Amino acid sequence: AFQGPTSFHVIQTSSFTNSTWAQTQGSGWLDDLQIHGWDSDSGTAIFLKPWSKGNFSDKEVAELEEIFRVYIFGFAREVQDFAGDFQMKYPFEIQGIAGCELHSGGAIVSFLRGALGGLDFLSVKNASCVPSPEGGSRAQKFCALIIQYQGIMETVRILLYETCPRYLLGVLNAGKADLQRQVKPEAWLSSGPSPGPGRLQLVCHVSGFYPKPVWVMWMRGEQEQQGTQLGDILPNANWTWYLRATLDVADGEAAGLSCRVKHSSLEGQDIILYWGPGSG
Amino acid sequence: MIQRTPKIQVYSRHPAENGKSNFLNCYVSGFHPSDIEVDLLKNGERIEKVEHSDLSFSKDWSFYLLYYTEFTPTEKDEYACRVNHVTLSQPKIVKWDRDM
Ligand SMILES: CCCCCCCCCCCCCCCCCC/C=C\CCCCCCCC/C=C\CCCCCCCCCCCCCCCCCCC[C@@H](O)[C@@H](CCCCCCCC)C(=O)OC[C@@H]1O[C@@H](O)[C@H](O)[C@@H](O)[C@@H]1O
Repeated sequence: AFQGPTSFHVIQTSSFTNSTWAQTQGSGWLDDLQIHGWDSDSGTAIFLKPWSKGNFSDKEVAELEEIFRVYIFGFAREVQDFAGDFQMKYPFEIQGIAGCELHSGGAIVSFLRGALGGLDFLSVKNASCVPSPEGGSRAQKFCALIIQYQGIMETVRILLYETCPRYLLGVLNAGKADLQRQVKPEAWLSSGPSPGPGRLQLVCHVSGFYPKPVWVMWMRGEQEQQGTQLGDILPNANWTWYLRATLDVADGEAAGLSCRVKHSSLEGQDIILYWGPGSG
Repeated sequence: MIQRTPKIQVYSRHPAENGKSNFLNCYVSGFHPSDIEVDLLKNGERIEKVEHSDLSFSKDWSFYLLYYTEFTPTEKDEYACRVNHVTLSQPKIVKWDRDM
């Protein structure tokens, strides 16, 4: 609504090559914008923005750290133990995403959802381990064999409910600075890969825009063609996105078409690029 | 278990003007497991110091990465992205294409 993130969450990719070889990769986000890096072999963190910490103190921050740091060390130490027990076949990979998010007015819902084998495996709902059917024998086996650790559960709830929005709203503000900033676009037509030799590949780029939401159509005057193939919003390593958008048409009909480009950062002052001639 | 092929897209951060420094981007995504090999070549040679996002996935659990390096294009100079994944028969090479 107010333009920018709406949630913060962590991510964990712990890959298991074998009984004593595990590598875990963690990071912290706000939608696509990663604000937290976890330097692994050490156990620390990597704040990628002054406002990475969030109205939180060098005292509480450094506090979360050990939680995470130890969790990771523990999470692995454990999996390798029950590895035979739960009859795991190496190599496997387990992912995890957890955080909270704002919603249409003032209700903050959190979440923690794990996976295994690139598949759903467990979801936490109303504070309780919920075995995604996607798992099976093992999911129940774990979901249950783990509830019997109130301390773990204890920590899981707090961070997940208490500690999360306290932080979320915290950083969102702490960084509304450039999180709500506005970078205008770019744009440049170009034609390439011919469909049926005699037709044309109208290609209308659009780069550097931020925020992410954006408009782009191969129109002709007041109206549009909609045969316009809206590409994917890929990303630039700088916190802005790219976006192709092809149009399929015949030799003549090309000329006289343009690429309109709305955006929260332009203010009715759209980008228009007409389909010129010869010189590409 | 599942195995998802990685998807490869390549592109420049700004419409390249031969002779003018741009940013070559290679976005691999939707694969799975996360062990992958990515390179960015110049005339078939692995360009050196290249940066790339930190591992990250999506709702369906597939990972994606952003490989990218600064570069200065010309009329000549063929640039491509070479991806190698457990799910690929032989290293996959997608070349950049100023037009594409
Ligand atoms: C004994 C347990 C047996 C378990 C058997 C398991 C059998 C394996 C079969 C396969 C199962 C697949 C299960 C997949 C579960 C996926 C869960 C994923 C969840 C969360 C993602 C976490 C992301 C981590 C990296 C984050 C990097 C962030 C960077 C910077 C932070 C900056 C500040 C911002 C803070 C914002 C916070 C936002 C909310 C995030 C909340 C996320 C949840 C965090 C949970 C932390 C709990 C700590 C627990 C440890 O104390 C414990 C863990 C044990 C393993 C089980 C975990 C299960 C999770 C459901 C632990 O190991 O303690 C060990 C002890 O350590 C010492 O004291 C001593 O040596 C001994 O007592 C122990 O070693």
